[PDB]
Amino acid sequence: RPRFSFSIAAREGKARTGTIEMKRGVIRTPAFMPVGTAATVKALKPETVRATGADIILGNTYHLMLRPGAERIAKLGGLHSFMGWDRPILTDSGGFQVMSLSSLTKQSEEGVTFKSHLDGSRHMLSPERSIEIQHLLGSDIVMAFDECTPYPATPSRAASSMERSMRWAKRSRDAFDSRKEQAENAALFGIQQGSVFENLRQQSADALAEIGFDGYAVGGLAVGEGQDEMFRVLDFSVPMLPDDKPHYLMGVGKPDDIVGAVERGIDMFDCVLPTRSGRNGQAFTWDGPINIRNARFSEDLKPLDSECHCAVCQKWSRAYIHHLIRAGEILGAMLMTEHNIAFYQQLMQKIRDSISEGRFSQFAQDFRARYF
Amino acid sequence: RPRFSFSIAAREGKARTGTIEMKRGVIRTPAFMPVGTAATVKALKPETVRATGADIILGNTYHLMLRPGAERIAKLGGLHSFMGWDRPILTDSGGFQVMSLSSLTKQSEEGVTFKSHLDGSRHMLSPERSIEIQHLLGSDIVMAFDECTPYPATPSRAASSMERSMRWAKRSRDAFDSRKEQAENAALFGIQQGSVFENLRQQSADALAEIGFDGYAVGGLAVGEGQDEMFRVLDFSVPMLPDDKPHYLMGVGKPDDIVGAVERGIDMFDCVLPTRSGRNGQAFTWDGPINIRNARFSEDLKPLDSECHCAVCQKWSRAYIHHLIRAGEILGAMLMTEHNIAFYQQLMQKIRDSISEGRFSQFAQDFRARYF
Ligand SMILES: NCc1c[nH]c2nc(N)[nH]c(=O)c12
Ligand SMILES: NCc1c[nH]c2nc(N)[nH]c(=O)c12
Ligand SMILES: [Zn+2]
Ligand SMILES: [Zn+2]
Repeated sequence: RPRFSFSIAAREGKARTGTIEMKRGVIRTPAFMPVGTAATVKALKPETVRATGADIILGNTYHLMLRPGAERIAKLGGLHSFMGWDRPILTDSGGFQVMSLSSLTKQSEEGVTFKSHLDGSRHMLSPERSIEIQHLLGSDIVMAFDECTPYPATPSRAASSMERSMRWAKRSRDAFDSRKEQAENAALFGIQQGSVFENLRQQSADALAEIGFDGYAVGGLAVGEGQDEMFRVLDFSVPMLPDDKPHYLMGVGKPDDIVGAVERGIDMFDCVLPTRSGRNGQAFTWDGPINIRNARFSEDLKPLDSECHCAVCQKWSRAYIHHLIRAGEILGAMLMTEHNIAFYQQLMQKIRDSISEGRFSQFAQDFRARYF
Repeated sequence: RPRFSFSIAAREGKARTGTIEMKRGVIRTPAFMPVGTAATVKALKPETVRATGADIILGNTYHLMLRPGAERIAKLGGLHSFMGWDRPILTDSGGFQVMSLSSLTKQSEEGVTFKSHLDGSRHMLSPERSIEIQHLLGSDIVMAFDECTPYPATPSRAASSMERSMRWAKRSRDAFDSRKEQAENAALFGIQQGSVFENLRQQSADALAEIGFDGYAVGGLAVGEGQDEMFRVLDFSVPMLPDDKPHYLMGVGKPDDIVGAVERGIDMFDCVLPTRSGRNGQAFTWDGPINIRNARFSEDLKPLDSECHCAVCQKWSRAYIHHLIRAGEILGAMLMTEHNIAFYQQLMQKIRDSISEGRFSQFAQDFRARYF
């Protein structure tokens, strides 16, 4: 396979379906990427993640650089070897997590300095260090280092942040290109910023296209603006990005959000919703999510979802999983997580098929009618 | 297969190897039974438990009667269906846990009354209720309800407890036999008591044989007397039990303890050591246990154990598992537990093979030399 090749096989309105070919494997789009926070997709062996249908997973740079550490992972052979996942891995730049998980952060045009939330160590993340860490991890899809804009944001602040992000996009591109091994085996995605302002989104899109990237992400959304507003911004923002490259909506994972985003041209997604929901006890079903801890499921012999083809729904009852979660058993988390990730992958598969068959619109309608 | 059939294929000194045939499957002896506390073997799917080589698992009656509840499990189809394990399951009588986990216990000749450690509910366990609960769970090997003797124990108290236990053994036998379905499909094991006193162990053994059981367990050991003393008691106690029936040493699981117990005629074992050790971070190896959290393993690329054939040692490094455990990741527990249970099963397999080949003595010697 090539270093990177995105091909669109079918379209319906703004929706697209196709594949991204990379050295470590093929990625079917629209794609949902399970999140592997600390070199592990919570409660699942990599083979199980693959069994659900995942083609690629996401790795958090912020978390990994803190522990076990980027250099350490490199010395151990890279992230793939370390965690046992041999297919593509997309790594975020770490910027977002730094501004929401660490403390005593010091921002400047050079980058950001912060103290770990684990202990009291300091770090100086920048476009160059972020790209370097992603190289050390052996990431397949590298994200440019940006400065995220909090919501709500004033035009002035959003412009300043977006402008700095574009300068950082150029620095990220050059850093990536200067490292022969990385430039020849990995791909680089740029991130569009600009908050909810159309003119800023346009300037960002133009700056990113001018530099040139393998893929373009829509950053700065799903940060508190609500679906209505998010959809409104996607309406004019996605068309601004190069049509022949993947469109990645970062941090978006609610089923309905995904369907709406695909309807607006998005090709890639990632979110902890699936996995985290395996904590409180939320299980996704085509009839909407259910909280398995609820007493009504204590003697329910049916599977989590009546149609789901995952191993969990083939072998265990809601009653059993209900018991497991209420008892705080690890198997409870393992089963809930496997089911939720499988559910998301089945959602993506139904989306890909409907688009390829020119019936995505009807699928979106039918999906919403039953899910709500 | 028959309801119950124990056959000894080979012997070496007091050691024996063979099989127990039951409706749900064949059990190779000496056997180690993973413990499924709350209807789950901590952090493992039943298929994974089977993959390690386990032929049978143990279920805790005390825990199950508290939650989800015996009657509820019965209504849901039995424990096997509930948790997804279709092979034999041995259930303890619950007596031991009641005297070590619950509170405000009230003991009498009728049974014991206690309050759950989960909430403040009350329960009245007795020989009849214990047998009934084990029936409701659908247990294959039912344990008689006894009164365990704390260590150390005076001759007088040990005799009184042993005497009450034998009266309870008779009540357990009659309860079991009165329930046609259970008597025709399950097996009943009696439990020898008597603390560390030879004369009491003899009286207990005689009383149990007089009543007649499918198997005989040596209870009251591994409660603080130390291996030396435990071995001394086993020396004279095991020979007192019927030679043609299985000998079960309850609550014994340290590798060396198992080897020594088999050398003294024990055929079955169970202990949480394997699973619990997957918490603190203790991994078993032929060179002795190691604490994976130790800094020396941070960049160790070797598997947990150099010879182990388990899936964990085939795919992940000590370095990775070290990271997982120190990060509190669920996958850490899953991998450590799978490895430890696999290790125990490999230990049992090496024991069975060496006995069948008349070289168990040499194996015990070689095992100890390297393990210590
Ligand atoms: N939903 C926004 C978001 C999630 N993760 C992100 N990571 C980066 N670098 N930038 C972003 O805007 C985001
Ligand atoms: N190691 C002693 C022991 C563990 N579990 C037990 N359960 C019962 N009923 N009796 C016992 O003596 C024991
Ligand atoms: Zn499912
Ligand atoms: Zn192993």
